[PDB]
Amino acid sequence: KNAAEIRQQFAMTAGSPIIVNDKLERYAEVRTAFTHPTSFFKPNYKGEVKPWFLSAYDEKVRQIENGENGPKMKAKNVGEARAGRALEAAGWTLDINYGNIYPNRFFMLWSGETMTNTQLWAPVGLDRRPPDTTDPVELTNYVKFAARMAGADLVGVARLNRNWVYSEAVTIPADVPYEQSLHKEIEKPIVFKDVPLPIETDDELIIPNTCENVIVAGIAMNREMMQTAPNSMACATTAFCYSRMCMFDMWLCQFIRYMGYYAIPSCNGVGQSVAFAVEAGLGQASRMGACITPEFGPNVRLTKVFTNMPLVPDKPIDFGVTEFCETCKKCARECPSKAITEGPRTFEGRSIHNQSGKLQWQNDYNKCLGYWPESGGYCGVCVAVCPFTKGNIWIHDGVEWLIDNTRNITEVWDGKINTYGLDADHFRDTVSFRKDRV
Amino acid sequence: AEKEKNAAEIRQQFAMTAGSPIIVNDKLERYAEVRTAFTHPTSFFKPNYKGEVKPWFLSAYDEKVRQIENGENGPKMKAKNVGEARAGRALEAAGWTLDINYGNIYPNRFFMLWSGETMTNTQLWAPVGLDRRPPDTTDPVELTNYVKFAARMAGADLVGVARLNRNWVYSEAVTIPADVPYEQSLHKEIEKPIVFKDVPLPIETDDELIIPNTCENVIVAGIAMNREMMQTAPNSMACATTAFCYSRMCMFDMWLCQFIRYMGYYAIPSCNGVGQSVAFAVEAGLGQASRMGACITPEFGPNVRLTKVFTNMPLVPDKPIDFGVTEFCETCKKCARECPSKAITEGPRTFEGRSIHNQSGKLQWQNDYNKCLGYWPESGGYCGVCVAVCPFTKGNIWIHDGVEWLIDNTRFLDPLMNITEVWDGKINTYGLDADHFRDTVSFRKDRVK
Ligand code: SF4
Ligand code: SF4
Ligand code: SF4
Ligand code: SF4
Repeated sequence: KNAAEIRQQFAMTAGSPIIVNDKLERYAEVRTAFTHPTSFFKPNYKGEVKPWFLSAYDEKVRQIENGENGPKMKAKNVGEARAGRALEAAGWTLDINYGNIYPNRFFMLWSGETMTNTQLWAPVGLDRRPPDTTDPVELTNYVKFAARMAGADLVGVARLNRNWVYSEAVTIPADVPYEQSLHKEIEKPIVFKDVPLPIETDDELIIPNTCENVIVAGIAMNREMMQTAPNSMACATTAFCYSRMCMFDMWLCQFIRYMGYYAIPSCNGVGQSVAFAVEAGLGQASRMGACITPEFGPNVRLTKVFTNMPLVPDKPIDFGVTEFCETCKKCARECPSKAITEGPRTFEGRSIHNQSGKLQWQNDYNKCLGYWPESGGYCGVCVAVCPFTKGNIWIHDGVEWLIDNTRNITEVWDGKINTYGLDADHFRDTVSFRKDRV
Repeated sequence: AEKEKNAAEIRQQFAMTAGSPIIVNDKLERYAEVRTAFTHPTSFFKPNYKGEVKPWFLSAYDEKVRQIENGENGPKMKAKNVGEARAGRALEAAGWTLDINYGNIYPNRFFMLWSGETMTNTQLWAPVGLDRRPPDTTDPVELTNYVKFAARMAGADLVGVARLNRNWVYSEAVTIPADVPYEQSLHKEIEKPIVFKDVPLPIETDDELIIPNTCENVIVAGIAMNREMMQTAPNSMACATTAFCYSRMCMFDMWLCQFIRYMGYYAIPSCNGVGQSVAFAVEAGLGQASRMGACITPEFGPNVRLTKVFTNMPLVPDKPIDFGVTEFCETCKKCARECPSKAITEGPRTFEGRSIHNQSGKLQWQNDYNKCLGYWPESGGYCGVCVAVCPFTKGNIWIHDGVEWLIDNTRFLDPLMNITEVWDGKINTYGLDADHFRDTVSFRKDRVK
């Protein structure tokens, strides 16, 4: 089992793998099921219509009171039910409003100037000193090393494709306090202009034309916990990884700034992570819609940082995911809301929530979100059942690597765990030396 | 055949019976935090390389800047080029992103809030009421398993529980007034007593930081640093693994406190504040005190950072461990010989503090920590040479003789009988090492008995 060998073997020639037509336009973030007016409101189990996450809260409370870890899933006792939800809620500590999407707010600042760390370090002047390194080869090695220090299990670099950057972001006015944020979300254009630094005006989020590159990180979720989907421990590994995303973005942006460049964090905001991840060679797009990686399958979170730092783009990877998803359809059969299509890929979105103009499996994401208040979590059954999520799907026939075609919650709490939920049985797969960084 | 290393076995073999291992006598009094070398007026000021007397960290900054300009990664250590020198300091600086003023010591300020109520996460989750609902679990056995599982999720490589020994809680904390903005914080530090009272929840008044008498337990976490980077001490990459682990500590405290709160209990974070981490770690069984003064663990030696959380959550205390560190430190003295400031004693343990920076009244090796801090502006970093040269920091110390585990004495022979390569070499997530990561795997049996 050698991940470096595997990635080398399945490396493509250069060029975005995403097939597009002339109808493709940048996508307004408000259109996602989380935020759009058509999908935002959902009934709770009492028949009261609320913001989807508030109705999901009502189900978490009902489950705790009834000693359940998920829908129709009895916990060992009320204590266990409570612990799962306590772990879930805690995981989100370093995340704003489920995904950190508002750009240049809270943790996602587009400049480091006001950060306590930057202020403390100001006399050294690292963020003001011109770069001492402009060589993209050395920079790629440096920033990838920093990325691993910052908590990425996978890291890749692509040229920034503006097609995947949201046309308009969901955000809040800059002087609105957190307690009012959910009630004062607004739309705001993201535009590219000839300016020296990322800047936000009253009217626009402005990314410089010099913002050449995107650095994409994979943040691995815990297999045992995700396999409890749609129950509470799947929610907990999801949540902890969002806080890991946030710390990754801040750490890496600060490193890049202290190297003499600018850096834009994003977590779930600014653009479509799956498209960037595919273009940066982390994995391939799949039927369920996720980026499937050789190391973790789809059981990995994504975040990304945009920068003018000169870098060497990674090659896209083709290890046969498209052909496997063609015949598999297991996520689609197991999906509790029938959100995932069993049909062929097309360029035409199923609803407002899809971006038309790119060849993909088109899924109904309102159907997906509808299951979240019903189950009181973030589901994840598709991730859990995907063959690529299983530990070792990789075999070697003596010449090369190939996919092996052949492929409760109390026990999780009482079972194997390790730091950040990583697994020492597999952790060697993400070891890195210079040769695999650049 | 070679027996595969079993860290759980090793800890079981060397487990002690219950009781604080730290030997004390009647001169022992709680220690005022302002006495540490970082904060005390006698030690706080250090000359820079031009002889200008400044706050120690400002003089160290001057040296970092000088090194970058001169293409160096440390004192008299030439870098590959200026770009490499720059990169090491950029990585170091970035590492500190989630840490306030080198340690997060001010209690109930910034990240170290003693209540979760104002946190954005708590506000978002308020409708579920997890922080208001009485505990559904009071069994200390189940709580210990739950909270240790949460601790591993929250980034701890080691976790242990002890009853809170107030002897190691600072008598007065270093902090700032609540109305003082971050940019003035380093100018406006004050002392505030930490007191124990019959109150329901941790609370701060104008005059006191008040910990409830019900605050029974301390949870101690070990946060592993990176071996390859620390072995570059006193140069910049050792500074970088130090820095990143401080931000990991902060994340750990906030994550774990929120879990404990959402379980229906209260929780006090601390990072480098509130009390003496080495003493708590020893009492919680993470490892043993050592000549250099650090807690030496079987897994990482001293090359591991510590943080701690205080709580009324019922828990099962862990047993202390004795794997012979004291007897090795008695005869080894490598850290003392290699220390660039001669801060570490080569003499025996005593109950008498060397200077104001030591807490008298506990049996320990007494080191001169003003001498230690003095080397930091000189070298432009946080040194760490003692951690780097300690044989317990090597990954290779444990052997099995067919009957039991033991320490390989050959690793202590004296004499034994670069930074570019680190940047170009092995790394993995959070700087953890997959060659050793199995050592911190955990099942219920090793979380609670
Ligand atoms: S379950 Fe099957 S069809 Fe769905 S994403 Fe995984 S491999 Fe593709
Ligand atoms: S998360 Fe659940 S409901 Fe949503 S697509 Fe996956 S399986 Fe279906
Ligand atoms: S170097 Fe030797 S004396 Fe110093 S702490 Fe390590 S084992 Fe003890
Ligand atoms: S950090 Fe350096 S100066 Fe301080 S005690 Fe250790 S070796 Fe000596």
